[PDB]
Parts: sequence; structure tokens; C-alpha cells
Amino acid sequence: KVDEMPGATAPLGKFDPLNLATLGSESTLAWFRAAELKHSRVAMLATTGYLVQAAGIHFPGMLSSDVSFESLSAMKPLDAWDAVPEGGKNQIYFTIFLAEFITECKGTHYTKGGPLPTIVFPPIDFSTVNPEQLKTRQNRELNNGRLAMIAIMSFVAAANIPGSVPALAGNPM
Amino acid sequence: KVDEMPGATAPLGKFDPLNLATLGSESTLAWFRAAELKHSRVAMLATTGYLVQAAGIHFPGMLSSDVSFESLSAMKPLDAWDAVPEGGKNQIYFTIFLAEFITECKGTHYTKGGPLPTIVFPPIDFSTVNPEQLKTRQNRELNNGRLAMIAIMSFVAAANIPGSVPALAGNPM
Amino acid sequence: MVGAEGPEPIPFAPSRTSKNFDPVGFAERSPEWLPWYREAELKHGRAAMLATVGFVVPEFVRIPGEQFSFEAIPKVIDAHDALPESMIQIFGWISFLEACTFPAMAGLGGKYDRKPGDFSFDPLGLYPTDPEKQKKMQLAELKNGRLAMIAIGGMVTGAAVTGHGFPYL
Amino acid sequence: SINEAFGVSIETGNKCPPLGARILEDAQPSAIKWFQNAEIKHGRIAMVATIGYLVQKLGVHFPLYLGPSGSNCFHPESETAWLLSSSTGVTFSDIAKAAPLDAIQMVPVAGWMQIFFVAGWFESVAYYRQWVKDSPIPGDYGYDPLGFTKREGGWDSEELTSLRLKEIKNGRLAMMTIAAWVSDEMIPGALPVWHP
Amino acid sequence: AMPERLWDSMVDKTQRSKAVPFLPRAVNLDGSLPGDVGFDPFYLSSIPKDFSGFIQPPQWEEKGIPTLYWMREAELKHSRVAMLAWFGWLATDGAFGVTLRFPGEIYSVENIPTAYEAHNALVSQGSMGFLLLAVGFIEFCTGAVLVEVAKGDSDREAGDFKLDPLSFLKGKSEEEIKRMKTREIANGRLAMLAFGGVATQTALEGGNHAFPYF
Ligand code: CLA
Ligand code: CLA
Ligand code: CLA
Ligand code: CLA
Ligand SMILES: CC(=O)O[C@H]1CC(C)(C)C(=C=C/C(C)=C/C=C/C(C)=C/C=C/C=C(C)/C=C/C=C(\C)C(=O)C[C@@]23O[C@]2(C)C[C@@H](O)CC3(C)C)[C@](C)(O)C1
Ligand code: KC1
Repeated sequence: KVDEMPGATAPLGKFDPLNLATLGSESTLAWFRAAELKHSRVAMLATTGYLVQAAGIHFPGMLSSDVSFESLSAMKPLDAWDAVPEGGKNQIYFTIFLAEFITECKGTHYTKGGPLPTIVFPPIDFSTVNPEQLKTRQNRELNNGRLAMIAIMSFVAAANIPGSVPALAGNPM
Repeated sequence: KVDEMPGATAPLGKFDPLNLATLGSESTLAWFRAAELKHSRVAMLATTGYLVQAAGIHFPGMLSSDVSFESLSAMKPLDAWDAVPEGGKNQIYFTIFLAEFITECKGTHYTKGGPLPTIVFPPIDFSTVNPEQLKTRQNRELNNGRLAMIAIMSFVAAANIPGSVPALAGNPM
Repeated sequence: MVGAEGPEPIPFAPSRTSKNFDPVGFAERSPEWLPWYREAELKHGRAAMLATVGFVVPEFVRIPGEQFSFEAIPKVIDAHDALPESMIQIFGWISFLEACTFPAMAGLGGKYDRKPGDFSFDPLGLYPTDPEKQKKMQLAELKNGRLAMIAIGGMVTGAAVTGHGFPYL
Repeated sequence: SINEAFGVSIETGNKCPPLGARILEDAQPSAIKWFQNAEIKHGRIAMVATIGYLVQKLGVHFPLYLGPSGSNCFHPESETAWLLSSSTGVTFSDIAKAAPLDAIQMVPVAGWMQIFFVAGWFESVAYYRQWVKDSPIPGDYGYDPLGFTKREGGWDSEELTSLRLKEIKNGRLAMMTIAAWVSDEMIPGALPVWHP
Repeated sequence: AMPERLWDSMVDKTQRSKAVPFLPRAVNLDGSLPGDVGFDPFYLSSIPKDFSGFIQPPQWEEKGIPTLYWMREAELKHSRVAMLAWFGWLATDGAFGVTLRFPGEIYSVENIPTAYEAHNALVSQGSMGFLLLAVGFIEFCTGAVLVEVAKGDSDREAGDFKLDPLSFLKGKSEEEIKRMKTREIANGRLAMLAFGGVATQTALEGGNHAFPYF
């Protein structure tokens, strides 16, 4: 339901001016909920994966046979994506392609009230963690993703339009 | 019940999105069961029977009267099929042809609830083992065959279309 | 004449009217042929309405293809004899539709429940709800068909005489 | 047809359109609804052709990439060119460099069949779910991936009757919208406001 | 013309066919058989002749098959042969990726380049003559049943043989069986016209012999 939902914090509460949670059924809202959950986790890894890849952290050794980690000394972090070879870019997608399956092939899919997407590698046992303090974390998980979804769009717009962002345009990227 | 049986493991559980176990009767599902059991055992022997001799394992002596084991020094393991002579390629099928009979001529066929294909020549009695530990082994047997059914198709596609498989195309075969 | 509609106030140019038009009396002589006559009059009118606009559009449009073109054929009166691979073919498919019509013709009259001309052909849904508009609806098809029967007999005969464009003048 | 045509709202005159009422004010439940199906369907092509022309006139193509080496709105000039056809050698990138009324003919014949087969198959499951199964509601198929139509009320909900009313008008916009856009390329200077 | 017409005992002037709503429904059509929309514009189901006479002559004994029953039995056999023949015609042509051919030189690409010349080439060899005898045995062992049903001594459905080796339908509700049966008919109908297409084009003046035959 709209209420008793993690993601509704103090400074706004229920933030839905254009009434999108009402727009479908209950199964519709569960799709948007784990969308924002997944949009967060991609953007949190891409925002943090932008800040390093820009200060020179630099894995020692060779990435592949001749295209070793010189991708950090000069090119921007928005680049070094075509510099990664095809067989290297391929196993990235396919580990993701596998990870999208256990996400979908649970006993109960989450739009039918089932659980949100969990870890594939190393599950252990999970949020048997004191459900009062569980609700505080899922607010912390989504809000950091909310901030990261804006921030990764800031990082793209700075790399395309110079001067599109004031206290951020004076940064070598 | 598809979930409670040999072959339903942790990361997927009951894996049947297009509902094929429901498609026939209980006799239908028993046919698909021992198909996958037999598809596994052929693919496990063909995947393994491919790796080895691609590395030069090389039976000493002569295969037949003049067509001795030079079939491993040069030709790919997908080849050395027509190099095996006809009388050699004949005994292979007929030992199989004979092995497909005891498989079919049991007191109770398997689609009528009978036992699945048992070892034809050395019939060590297998009735005794703890059936808890037995269920773990038939999950191990099928999953290794599931992986081998994909892998033997990888080995064919690499031998036909170069570059069809990234971290496997740089392999002399 | 009664029930079966069609005679209505349109003055003929000689000093008579079409309020009940049957000069030589086909209604009173052999009235068992009346369902065959209406069914004939319709099929002659339907094919004449289509062939009227069928002469309109092949002046300015010409569907993509080398076999018929202005450079291939300038005079649309000659599309009959110079595209015979399309001529037998249209003839072949009409014979499939005319052949499923036989058993409707074989019980044309009192034996089968249907009125002549009345296919169950309304995909779009435009035949109205009540008699006042329905009889007016069937009447407008009759006159438009009859205006189109006499039309193309003047269009095609005109083009052999004048050899000109579309209003022939 | 009348007030209960459901596509009627405040920014035109009341119940029926003045010029196009008269064909439907006498006809059937079948004719009113069959024209309601077209206007929904003509909108659905126009709601998509609006954006297929937006994306074409920009020039962004399939190696979608947010920044200054691949295809975005800002730099639709990607460095990596993939390959559309593999028998005639036309690529994804050179279609974007042509005019939108010229870029259509660059698609080869393998494409035009497979568009037409999938669209023809969706149009056959179209015809079954509605005219045989008698949905009391037009434009109404089983196509709902996210399940918007399984809520507490169903088809009588105010949010559902809103969106049908919202969809037709956005289709109504888009039909007028793409037609003024096709006009501007065939004759230059046809709609002089903001978009050529 | 003053006898009672033959149009009345076989035309049913009360209802109308689902297919072609302007014609009345043929008397032997129902909704009973699978794949039925009342489609019979030439009223073939209505012919009051015993078509089991072709197998066994009518002078052998009293006997009569329903005309509708013999048609369904034909249409199923026309369906089955055409589903395999269209599939087998393309598969030996390499339309599914692999040029599927029997082992041995005689059935290879060099002696037979495509399926279009396989009938005349195999007929001279004899492999064609052998298959004629092998079908002949089956037909003779399966066409005697038509006689039994025509004598009223059997309750077997048309085209029904106890051929379900994988047990698709054992214990299925009549709704489930009817739907499955409709699939034999609808896919069979499409494949009767598919084979008629492929065999026709491939024999005109142009027309290739590739997977696509246009
Ligand atoms: C063998 C290494 C390995 C592999 C193949 C995976 C695979 C995967 N992880 Mg993962 N993970 C790993 C290690 C690994 N993990 C470890 C050690 C942890 C800490 C417990 C996690 C924690 C974790 C989380 C929190 C999440 C995943 C997720 C995923 C899935 C998608 C992400 C992806 O592409 O990661 C593939 C690439 C990984 C590059 C990087 C990790 C590889 C490490 C560095 C290997 C070295 C660790 C080593 C085994 C430990 C040394 C001791 C050893 C002797 C045992 C995918 C199935 C996501 C998911 O939802 O489903 C899994 C997700 O959210 N992982
Ligand atoms: C072949 C076409 C054809 C047919 C079958 C009919 C059939 C019919 N018309 Mg009709 N009609 C036609 C064309 C046709 N019409 C045309 C072109 C006009 C416009 C002038 C009319 C105008 C007309 C009126 C105004 C009325 C009818 C009516 C009728 C109905 C009763 C009359 C009757 O049975 O005579 C038809 C019987 C025939 C055998 C058809 C006549 C064919 C003749 C024998 C051809 C001889 C040559 C002919 C004079 C053409 C001259 C060209 C040249 C050779 C000199 C009947 C259903 C009446 C009605 O609706 O009744 C309810 C009525 O009031 N008709
Ligand atoms: C082909 C597209 C199409 C179709 C099938 C319909 C169909 C319908 N509209 Mg509709 N409409 C359309 C496009 C279309 N519209 C567009 C583009 C707009 C925006 C201007 C509107 C705005 C509109 C309003 C505001 C309303 C409707 C309504 C209706 C319904 C009753 C009116 C009628 O009989 O149709 C109209 C007649 C036709 C579609 C006949 C075809 C037109 C001829 C053959 C060609 C015309 C082309 C024209 C010359 C191009 C120039 C455009 C012009 C503006 C300059 C009916 C369901 C009403 C409704 O929902 O009633 C319940 C209603 O209130 N329409
Ligand atoms: C209508 C079906 C049909 C027919 C008449 C043929 C006919 C032919 N095929 Mg063919 N084929 C078919 C379907 C068919 N195919 C299908 C469905 C496949 C794919 C699974 C193939 C795969 C195939 C290959 C791979 C090749 C042919 C070849 C040939 C040619 C020589 C074969 C020969 O002489 O018989 C020899 C074969 C037999 C005698 C097999 C036994 C057939 C039995 C007796 C039929 C009766 C069982 C039947 C299934 C019905 C069951 C009973 C019923 C009541 C249910 C000949 C033109 C060859 C050729 O020349 O290629 C160009 C060739 O190499 N076919
Ligand atoms: C060279 C060599 O060695 O081998 C030779 C051997 C040999 C034997 C000599 C050869 C041959 C001869 C062959 C193969 C002959 C095959 C002939 C064949 C198979 C001919 C099918 C016709 C199907 C038709 C006409 C269907 C029409 C369909 C019609 C007319 C309809 O109206 C359909 C339709 O109305 C329905 C029913 C209702 C609607 O729902 C849909 C519509 C309205 C459209 C070959 C091929 O040359 C190869
Ligand atoms: C185009 C296809 C067509 C065929 C193929 C066909 C064939 C037969 N018609 Mg027929 N037919 C029409 C169409 C066709 N008829 C039309 C348009 C009319 C109206 C003009 C028409 C009129 C009559 C009358 C008045 C009688 C009649 C009969 C039979 C009869 C059986 C003969 C027998 O076996 O004895 C056969 C085979 C008679 C009957 O039932 O009793 C003896 C009978 O009086 N028909």
C-alpha cells in the first residue's frame, strides 16, 4: 500500500503529486517499487564508479592481453567503455543476464507480493534483522539511490554540455 | 508436484515457465524425466570425451589394422569420426543397441512408474543406499548434465562459426 | 410492385413518371421471376457503380508497377486487352465468389428466408434500425446503381467516340 | 455520436461533433463502436510516429550512449557503427544522416516483412479479443504488461475512465501533430510556428 | 419440374452457416466436430452416396457410411500427409539451417541438388518404388476399419487410432481433447495450402529452388 511503505521519510512524506501510485493496481505499484529499488542500485554503483575512475585508483597489472589499465591515466570515466574489449564487455552482461534470472524465478514473484530482488552470489540469511530497524535501512537505501539517480545525470550533463552545472564545471573529468 | 523431486534445486526451484510438465499426463512427465536423464549422460560423456584427447591422451598401439591412433595428433575431436573404420563404428552402435533393450524390457517400464535406466553390463546391486543421500545425488547427476548439454553445444558452435564464443575462440581445437 | 420497393417520384423526360414504372408489364406476366429480377438488377448496379469509379481513379493515380504505367499505357480504355495476366485472374477469383452463390440462387424465391440482393455483408454497421430509414436506405442504393448503369454505358461509348480526357467534352 | 460517445469533453462544443455526428446519430451500437476502434487505433500509430520522427529528425541511433562518443540527443554522432543488414551492407548510422522521408526507404525487405508479420499477428489477436469476446469497451485488449486494470474497482474506476479519455485526446493531438509534420517536409513552410 | 426437389433434403432452411452467413447450413454439419465453422458452400457433406464403396463395392452387402464421416477421415489424412510432406520437403532443402539428408552418396547434394528433382531421381533408382510398397501395407491394414464403422459395428471416431505413445491425452477433459483435435485440423489446413504453394511455384518458368521459392 501507499502507506507503511519504506521510502516515505520526514521532509516530504508521501511524495506523489501527479498520483501515479493510484494509476494502476496493487501489482502496478509493486513494479514501480522494485524499479526504483533497481534504478537506485545501478545509479549508486555508477555515481561511486564515476568518482573513482577519476582520481586514479588503478588496478595493478593487465585488464586483458594488450589493453591493460592505461584507461585511467588519460581518458574520462565516461570513456574507457569502448577501450574495454568485447570479450571483457561480454562477461559483464552475462553475469548480469544470469543475475536477472534468480531475481525473476523465485517461488513468488514480487508483483504477486513476493520478495524484492536479493543477492545472487553469497545469500547467507538475510533480513531476519529486527523489522523495526529493517524499515530504517530501506529508507536509507532508497534515499541514497534517489540522490545518486540525480547525481549520475549531473555527471552526464557535465560531460556533454560544458557550463551546464556551476560548481562542478571547474573539475577535470 | 514438480518442485518436490530430483532436479529441483535451490537457485530456481520448479523451473517450468511455459508449463510443459502439465502438458500431458503423469506418463508424459516420466518420459521427459528419463529423457533429460539420458540426454545428460550422453552430453556428460561427450563434453568430457572432447576435452580429453584435445590434449593428447593417446591410447598406445593400434585402433585397427592400419588406422592406428594417429587420429589425435592432428584432426579435431569433432573429426576422427570418419577416421574410425566401419567395423569399429559398428560395434559401438550395437553395444548401444543392446543397452537400449534392457532399459526398455524391465518388469515395469518407467512411464508406468517403473525404474529409470540402470547399468546394463555390470549390475552391482544399488538398492541399499540412504534415500535422503540418494536425492542429493540425482540433483548432482542432472545438474552436471544440464551444464554439459549447454557445453557440448558450445563446442559444436565453436567448431562451425569462429568467433561465436568469446573466451573460447582463442583455443586450438 | 407492392412491398418490393423501387418506384418513386422522379419525372421521366417524356411526360410520364416513375411512380410505378413497368411499361411492358413484367410484374403481372410471370411474377414468379420477380425475385430473380431484383437480384439481377442489383448485381448489374453494384458492378456498374464500382466500374464507374473504376474509370475515375486510373487517370491520376496509377498504383506502383511497370506493367501498367502512363508510358506503358496512356489510354485507360486499353487496360482491358493489354493486361491479360491480371484479366483472367480477376475473372478466376470472381468465379470463386459467384460459385458460392449458386445454392442461394437455387432456392431464390419463397423457399429460402432471404430477400434478393441481401448479403449478410455489413462489417461497418451502416444499415439502420427501423423501416422508415431502412426502406429509404435500400432505395438510395437502387437509384445510385441505376444512375451508374446508364453512366458507364455513356462513359465507355464516349471514349471510343471522342478519344479524350475524363469529362469527355 | 452523442453525449455517450465518451470521447467528448469541454474544449469543443457539446455532445456530438457538428459535421461528423450525423452518420452515427442514426446508426447502430456496431457502427459507433467500430469508429471508436479506429480513432483509438489511428491515435496509437500517431502517438508512436510522433516520437519515431522526433528521434529521426534528431539523428540518434541504436548504440545508445549518454555521452560525447556515442549516440545521445546531444551528440548523435557515435564512433562505433553496428550493422543493420549483413547482405546489403547498409548500417545503422547512415540512415540517421538522411532525411526522415528518405530514411524510410533505406530499410531492406527482410525488415518490412518481419514488421508486417508481427504487426499482422498482433492484429489477429486484436480481432479475437474484442469483436468475438464482446468487450463492452473499445481499444480493449489483453495488452496490459504492468497490470493497470486489476485494481479495487476495475473498469468503473475514475482513474481508468480518465486515462481512456486521456489516451484518445493524446492520440487526437498526435494525429493532428504528425500530419502537420509530414506536411512541412513535403512542402517547405507549411507550418511556420516553431517546428519547420 | 414437378417432383420434390433435392435441395430440401440437404440444405436445412431454418438456420444459417457461421461461415458465409448468407447460405443456410448443411444438414450434416454441426458444432460437434473440431475445427467447425459450418463452412461448406458447395454442400459436399450433403451428398447421399456411400463413399466406402471405393474400398468395398456396395454389392458386397447392406452397408452405409455417413458422408460427413468419410470426409473427416479424408481431411485428417490429407492433413497428416501434408504436414509431413511440407516439413520434409524443406528439411532436405536446407531451409532449417542444416541440409538434412540420409547417409550415403546416393542421397547427397551432388546427385540430388534440391528436393525438386528427388521424386524423378529416386523413382529411377528404386527408393521411391520401395516407399510405395511400404505405404501400401499400412493403408491396407488401416483402411479396412472404414468398412466396420460403415456396418455399424464400431464406435471409433474419424482418424482415430490408438496412437498416443507419449500419452498426451490420457485422462483429459473432453474440452481438452476437442481443443487438441482442433489443432490437428487447423495446423493441418494451413499445411495443405503450404504444400500446394511450394509445389506450384517451384514448377513455373521462373521460380528458384532455394528455401524461399519466390
Ligand atoms: C566468484 C565471485 C563472484 C561472482 C561470480 C559474483 C556474481 C554475482 N554477484 Mg556477487 N559477491 C561476491 C562475489 C562474486 N559475485 C562477494 C565476495 C560478495 C560479498 C558477500 C558478493 C556480494 C554481492 C552483492 C551484495 C550482490 C552481488 C550480486 C551478484 C550478481 C550480479 C553482479 C555481478 O555481475 O557480479 C559479478 C562480478 C563481481 C565482479 C565482483 C566480485 C568478485 C569477487 C571480487 C571475487 C573474489 C572474492 C573471493 C571469492 C573471496 C576470497 C576467498 C575465497 C578463497 C573463497 C552476480 C550473479 C548482486 C545480486 O543481486 O545478485 C548476485 C548484488 O546485489 N554480489
Ligand atoms: C438489366 C437490368 C435491370 C433489371 C433486371 C431491372 C429489374 C427491375 N426493374 Mg429496373 N431499371 C434498370 C435496369 C434493370 N432493372 C435501369 C437501367 C433503369 C433506369 C432506366 C431502371 C429503372 C426502373 C424503374 C424506374 C423501375 C424499375 C423496376 C424494376 C422491377 C420490375 C420491372 C421488371 O421486372 O422488369 C425487368 C425485367 C427485365 C427482363 C429487365 C429488362 C431488360 C430488357 C429486356 C433489355 C432490353 C433492352 C433495353 C430496353 C435496354 C435498351 C438498350 C438498347 C438495347 C436499346 C425489376 C426488379 C420497377 C420497380 O422498382 O418495381 C418494383 C420501377 O418502377 N426499373
Ligand atoms: C481517421 C481518424 C479518425 C477517426 C476514425 C475518428 C472517428 C471519430 N471521431 Mg475523431 N478526430 C480525429 C480523427 C478521427 N476521428 C482527429 C485527427 C481529431 C482531432 C482534430 C479528432 C477529433 C474528434 C473530436 C473532438 C471528437 C471526435 C469524435 C469522433 C467520433 C464521431 C465522429 C465521426 O463520425 O468521425 C468523424 C468522421 C470521419 C473520421 C470520416 C473520415 C474523414 C474523411 C473521409 C477524410 C477527412 C480528411 C480531412 C479532409 C483532412 C483534413 C483535416 C481537417 C481538420 C482540415 C468517431 C469515433 C467525437 C466523439 O468521440 O464522439 C463520441 C468527438 O467529440 N473526433
Ligand atoms: C509425406 C512424407 C514424406 C515423404 C513421402 C518423403 C519422401 C522422401 N524423402 Mg523425406 N522426410 C519427411 C517426409 C517425407 N519424405 C520428413 C517429415 C522428414 C524429416 C523428419 C524427412 C527427411 C528426409 C531426409 C533426411 C531425406 C528424405 C528423403 C526422401 C526421399 C527418399 C526417401 C525414400 O525413398 O524412403 C526411404 C525412407 C524410408 C523407407 C523410411 C520409412 C518410411 C515409413 C515406411 C513411412 C510410414 C511411417 C509414417 C511416419 C506413418 C506412420 C503411420 C501412420 C498411420 C501414422 C523421398 C523423396 C531423402 C532424399 O532423397 O533427400 C533429398 C533424404 O535424404 N527425407
Ligand atoms: C521434378 C520431379 O522429379 O518431382 C516432381 C514430381 C511431380 C509429382 C511431377 C510434381 C508435382 C506435382 C505436385 C507437387 C502437385 C501439387 C499440387 C497441389 C498441392 C496443389 C494445391 C492447390 C491448392 C489450392 C488450389 C488451394 C486453393 C485455395 C482456394 C481456391 C481458396 O479459395 C481458399 C479460400 O477459400 C478458402 C477455402 C476459405 C478462406 O478461409 C480462404 C480462401 C477464401 C482464400 C513436382 C512438384 O513437379 C515435383
Ligand atoms: C449450379 C449448380 C446447380 C447444380 C449442380 C444443380 C443440380 C441439380 N438440380 Mg438444380 N438448380 C440450380 C442450381 C443447380 N442445380 C438453380 C440455380 C435452379 C433454379 C433455376 C435449379 C433448379 C432445380 C429444380 C427446379 C430441380 C433441380 C434438381 C436438381 C438435381 C437432381 C437430379 C436428380 O438426381 O434427380 C441436380 C443434380 C431437381 C430435383 O431436386 O428433383 C428432380 C429439380 O426439380 N434444380
